[PDB]
Amino acid sequence: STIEEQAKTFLDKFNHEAEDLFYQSSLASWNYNTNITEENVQNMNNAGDKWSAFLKEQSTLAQMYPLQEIQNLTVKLQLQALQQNGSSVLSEDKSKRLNTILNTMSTIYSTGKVCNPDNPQECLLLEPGLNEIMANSLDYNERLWAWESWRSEVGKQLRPLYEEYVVLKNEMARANHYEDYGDYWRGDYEVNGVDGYDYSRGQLIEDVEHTFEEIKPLYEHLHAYVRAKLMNAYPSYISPIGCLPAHLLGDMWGRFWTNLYSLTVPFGQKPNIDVTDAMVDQAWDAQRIFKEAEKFFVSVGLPNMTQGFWENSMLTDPGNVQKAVCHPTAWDLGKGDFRILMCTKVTMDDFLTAHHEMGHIQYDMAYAAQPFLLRNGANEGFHEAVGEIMSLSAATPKHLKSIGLLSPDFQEDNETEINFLLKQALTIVGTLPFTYMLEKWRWMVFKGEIPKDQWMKKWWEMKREIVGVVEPVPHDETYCDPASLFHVSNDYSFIRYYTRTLYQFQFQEALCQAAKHEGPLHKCDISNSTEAGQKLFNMLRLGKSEPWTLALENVVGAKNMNVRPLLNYFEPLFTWLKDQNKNSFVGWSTDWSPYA
Amino acid sequence: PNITNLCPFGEVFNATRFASVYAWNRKRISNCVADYSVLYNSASFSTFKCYGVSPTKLNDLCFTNVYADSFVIRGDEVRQIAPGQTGKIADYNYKLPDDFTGCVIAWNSNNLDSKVGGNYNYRYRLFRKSNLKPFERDISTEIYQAGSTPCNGVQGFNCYFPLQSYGFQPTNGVGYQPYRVVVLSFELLHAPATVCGPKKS
Ligand SMILES: *[C@@H]1O[C@H](CO)[C@@H](O)[C@H](O)[C@H]1NC(C)=O
Ligand SMILES: *[C@@H]1O[C@H](CO)[C@@H](O)[C@H](O)[C@H]1NC(C)=O
Ligand SMILES: *[C@@H]1O[C@H](CO)[C@@H](O)[C@H](O)[C@H]1NC(C)=O
Ligand SMILES: *[C@@H]1O[C@H](CO)[C@@H](O)[C@H](O)[C@H]1NC(C)=O
Ligand SMILES: *[C@@H]1O[C@H](CO)[C@@H](O)[C@H](O)[C@H]1NC(C)=O
Ligand SMILES: *[C@@H]1O[C@H](CO)[C@@H](O)[C@H](O)[C@H]1NC(C)=O
Ligand SMILES: *[C@@H]1O[C@H](CO)[C@@H](O)[C@H](O)[C@H]1NC(C)=O
Repeated sequence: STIEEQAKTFLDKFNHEAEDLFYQSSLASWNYNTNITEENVQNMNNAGDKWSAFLKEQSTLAQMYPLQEIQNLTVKLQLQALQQNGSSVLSEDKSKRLNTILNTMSTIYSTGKVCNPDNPQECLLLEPGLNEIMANSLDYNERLWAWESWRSEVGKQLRPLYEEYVVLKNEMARANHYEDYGDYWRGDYEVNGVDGYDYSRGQLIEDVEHTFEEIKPLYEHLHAYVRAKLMNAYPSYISPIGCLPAHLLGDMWGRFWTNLYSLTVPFGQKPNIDVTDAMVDQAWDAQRIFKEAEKFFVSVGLPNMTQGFWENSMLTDPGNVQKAVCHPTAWDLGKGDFRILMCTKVTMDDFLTAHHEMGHIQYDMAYAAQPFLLRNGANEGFHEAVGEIMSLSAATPKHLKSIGLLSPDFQEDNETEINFLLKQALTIVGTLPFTYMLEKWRWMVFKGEIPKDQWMKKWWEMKREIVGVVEPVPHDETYCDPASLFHVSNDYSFIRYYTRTLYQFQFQEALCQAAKHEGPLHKCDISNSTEAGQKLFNMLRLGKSEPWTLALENVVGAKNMNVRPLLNYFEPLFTWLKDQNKNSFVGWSTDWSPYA
Repeated sequence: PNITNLCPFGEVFNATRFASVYAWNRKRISNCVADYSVLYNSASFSTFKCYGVSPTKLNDLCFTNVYADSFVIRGDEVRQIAPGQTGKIADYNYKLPDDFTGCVIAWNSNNLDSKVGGNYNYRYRLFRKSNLKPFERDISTEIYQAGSTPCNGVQGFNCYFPLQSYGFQPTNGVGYQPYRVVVLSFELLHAPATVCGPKKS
């Protein structure tokens, strides 16, 4: 009869014939990942092509129902998701050119091998050949050689490709009623039509700047401490008044500072909380790691894993004969099939990863009752944040003592908490200026604020102004320094990590307040708390049915992303860093004072 | 009295093939002795929910006829085979009356009704103009008209096929795995009741 009833019947027809096709595609992808064989690759490609063609035909059928005559929020949300053109609005020649550009950038990044001139008999790939050198070397010129050579080869190859990529993506976005590709990426957080819970695409940049202005004092103190330690490690290169050299941050791009924990440790003589030897002594299998994670999730009140999870998941490396992707991944295959693909070792990192991926599985299981096209996170941040909170809770000394992995007479003094908080800062706080600067630079490139001849002069200017990292030697416009990173070269959004980081500690404060923890936030464990699990599950069950603002209201009681829980998490570290930086100078100068 | 001629419950529960929920099989059971304790004491059934009568006194009471309705549905749709429920199965496939006396027996059939490629032999009615009456069977395959346009026989835009296949894989979740449902309907009519329970000695 009415347009709304027509859309509801069409959506029923879609969800029914799309859940099975998605299950076939996902099952083929699983069979490829657990068994890398050419026929499995062909089956995966065929299933993916069928899925994409079916989505194209359903989108083409879906556009015929106008949005303004539908009042039900869920029906409108599913129709909005289905009616997106994507790259389909663009011409076939330009679409094929864009796909070719994406594929060739993927091949250049994945198969890029660079080694020293005059010694070309063997060369090192990015993973793990260059990663180990960046993470473990203590030599200035070796790191400088690796960094400059990789940005020389990769940037000089990728610069014309990126110049074509920005124009094509802007063309697609303006054809799709967006201002630029940056607006297209920011449209994930767009909420329209809900009274009071509305969120605009333009509000995201303002909120990110507003949060980052409060991030900046903690990052300045952390940067000053890291600068002093790196000055100790490398005597003459680093200046007391200037920025950090780019190739000394412990990673290839500066994404994480977690590889500097050995150099920048506050109290090296004091022990760490490594529990690897304890699990090795007690013969903990990977099955026991996942069972302990399951015990943690049943302790907080969430449902336990399905029979299909235990039967169908691959929690151990299969062998030499059978090839598999080693990356830990939680798979929501469809029709109630939830699996974890992880090559689990007996390490703390794998145990925390198991908690993180089982958190992803719990999030996927919670919204299984929702319609098919609304089975996602409310935004890109929540899905990763719900795993990171489990990683946070499991890594606490109280949880380790509770599960028996740590001695009950282990002394938790302030020095161990300080060094643990510094490691969490190097991983978590250090990625925030890099993430914000990269996304702001990409948004300004898409918006046209930066002309093509001034991309790098602005970029280093942004990096000095925001990240406090200086280039070792000047780079001209023949370089394409941003595109050496995996996410930007392969067309991925990067603001998800910033939003994930803020949502992580907002959720952590909400659950810890729910769990009646009375101490510091970093010492909080959410086990044994049914009410915290209920508060989490209220948001978890919604999926993409409700706006992310309403979901955040459901958990923390706020309608917007907030920065105060993160600063409250690192308050002991903030006071300690402020005390330790009395002799040194907090803050940096954007001039070329260390080296250029 | 020495008793023989037990009711043929083997040809309903232990059938090699079950019917689809749109075309659910109805078998009228008459002129025999119905031993219901064999069904109740089995551990193979996940749901044995009896509405309007209790399983303990079934082996004593006597009924004119027993109607065994047999079909296959999903795991999450077993809840809808009850009086007063709402869903695709209740509205469009199999509708139970509110004043229903009988038992709904359901068990998991992932072993038999699921194959590695996918078992698509079981179909369900997804759209109908109106809800079904109690104990009605609709096996019509006429194109559903969701929009003003005359469908005219062709499956195009706003016109959908009402019978949609089901996908059964052995690796599916428990809420998507096939469940064989047998609904026994007990009625007493003015004719002499012939389906009586066995008299114990
Ligand atoms: C992996 O693929 C090989 C080759 O097709 C096959 O023989 C083997 O049984 C497969 N193993 C698994 C676990 O799927
Ligand atoms: C929206 O549609 C759903 C069906 O998916 C229905 O259950 C819900 O009640 C509807 N909401 C409103 C406000 O009409
Ligand atoms: C998708 O593209 C078609 C064809 O250009 C157009 O008619 C339709 O309005 C577009 N829809 C959206 C949501 O951009
Ligand atoms: C999960 O929990 C339920 C109820 O607590 C229990 O019946 C079931 O056996 C558990 N799963 C496993 C694999 O033990
Ligand atoms: C830890 O506590 C002791 C006891 O008061 C104090 O002397 C010491 O300075 C503290 N260390 C830090 C890093 O706060
Ligand atoms: C959580 O509950 C279990 C079972 O009662 C108990 O053994 C465990 O110690 C509890 N956790 C804490 C931190 O007390
Ligand atoms: C049906 O199959 C089961 C499986 O062993 C068997 O025990 C039972 O006797 C059979 N017949 C009936 C009426 O349940």
